[PDB]
Amino acid sequence: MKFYTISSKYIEYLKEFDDKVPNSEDPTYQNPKAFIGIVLEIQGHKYLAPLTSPKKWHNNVKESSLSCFKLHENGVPENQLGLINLKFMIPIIEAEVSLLDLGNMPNTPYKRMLYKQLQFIRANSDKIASKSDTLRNLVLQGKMQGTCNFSLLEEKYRDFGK
RNA sequence: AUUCAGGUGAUUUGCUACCUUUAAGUGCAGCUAGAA
Repeated sequence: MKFYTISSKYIEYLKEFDDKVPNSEDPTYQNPKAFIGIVLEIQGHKYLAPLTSPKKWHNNVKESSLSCFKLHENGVPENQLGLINLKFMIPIIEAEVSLLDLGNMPNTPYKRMLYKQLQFIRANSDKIASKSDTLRNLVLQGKMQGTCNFSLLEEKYRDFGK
């Protein structure tokens, strides 16, 4: 798994079908909204899932929740690092997506945080792929709401631009 | 941005574990000190 960004035009396109697809453009954003890399690959679809910085309501989400994978520094549980917002993962196409360039990124606190996350994610990368698969299944069966319409997105995301 | 999926313990507060391939109750607190 790796960090990605997603072209604004592609986010805009999907937003047309499901208004829950994560926002890309925002003036509060210091860095681009970062997505986490191939969280689930099934039936030809590859999903990326948006990372999100900590909010107040995060304390209430259970570790067992299918909607989020809470992130923290390896072996320092009190160093919370936001969460992978699985409920808003989206299918992608290689063309409209590009890896963060960690190689050439100047050393900033942000880059340092990126690496604390990368390690925790890599370490728990089976759990994360397993939550995703289950979350998708429940949504497709109608048992869960509040998420991206996977069934719909999976039907339209390959058209673009026609 | 998008402000908590449902379920598993002859019992179960909180968190955690577990299971959603129709399967699943572990751990630490909590309360407890009962009698074959």
